[PDB]
Amino acid sequence: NKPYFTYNNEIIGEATQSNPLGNVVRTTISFKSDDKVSDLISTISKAVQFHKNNSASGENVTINENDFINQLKANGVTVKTVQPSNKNEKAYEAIDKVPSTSFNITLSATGDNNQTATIQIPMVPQG
Repeated sequence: NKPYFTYNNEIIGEATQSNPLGNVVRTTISFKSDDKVSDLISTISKAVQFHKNNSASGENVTINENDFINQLKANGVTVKTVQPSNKNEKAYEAIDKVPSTSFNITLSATGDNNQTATIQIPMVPQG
C-alpha cells in the first residue's frame, strides 16, 4: 500500500534488493548553459506526481530549489545568479557551466504513515 511517484503518468518502481536502480526514471532532462533553474524545475514538476498511498490521486511534487541547486553543484554544475541591470528587473539563477557526465537528481516525498518514496531523474548536460 506504499506511496509512489509517477513520471508522465507512468508508475515508477521502488529500489528493490534485486534491482537497486528500480526507482531510476526512464527519462532524461537536458540542461545547458543559461538555462533558468526555474525552467528545469518546472519541466520536472510538470512530469512528476506523488501519491501519498497506493490508491491516492496524484499531487504535485514541490521541489526545494536550494536542495535542487545543491544537487546540481555536487554533480559538477556551476550556477550563476544573473544580476538585474536595474531595480525594475529581478535576479534569477541559471546554469553557468555544465559537466561532461550525466548524473541523477533524487526526489523524495513522505506519504501516509511516514512512508517515504524516492525516485532518481537522470540529468543530461548539453555542452
